[PDB]
Amino acid sequence: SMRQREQQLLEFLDRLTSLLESKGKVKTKKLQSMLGSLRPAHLGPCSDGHYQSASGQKVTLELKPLSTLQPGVNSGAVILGKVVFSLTTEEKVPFTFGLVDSDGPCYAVMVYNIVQSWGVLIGDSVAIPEPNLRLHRIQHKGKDYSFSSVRVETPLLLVVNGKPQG
Ligand SMILES: [Cl-]
Repeated sequence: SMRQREQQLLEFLDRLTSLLESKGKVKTKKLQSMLGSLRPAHLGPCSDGHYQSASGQKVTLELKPLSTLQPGVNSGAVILGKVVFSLTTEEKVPFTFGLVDSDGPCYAVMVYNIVQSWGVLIGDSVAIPEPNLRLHRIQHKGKDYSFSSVRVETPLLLVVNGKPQG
């Protein structure tokens, strides 16, 4: 049997893994036009060369594909993608969305600590400085999930359509 918290969490992972595989059921033509609309300018101030690192220092960031992210904190990198779906759990944590930055696979992004109003729309550009990639391998209650997520500490770190969120 399952209790309520675990049941809705497994439901969420079911939906998330399905949405990642279908890229939010967004049609190929729409995906290509979304991807075509990505601009270097959408990095916003991450581009600047005077981006203030979370550990204190002023560092320069390099745009890299999602597919090249390594587990853990990807120091000195930034990623830039298009939103193809969003969802959350019954507990409204985390705020989760899928990004594509290429013709290859979609990546989940999980955003924590949303205090004020926040969200993103399908078709938005999102830049994530120094992304923290987690490689989930979950086996629980006869279910099995294997997917990556980028853990975002606060929305304030993100750049959306080239506008810093903080
Ligand atoms: Cl949502």
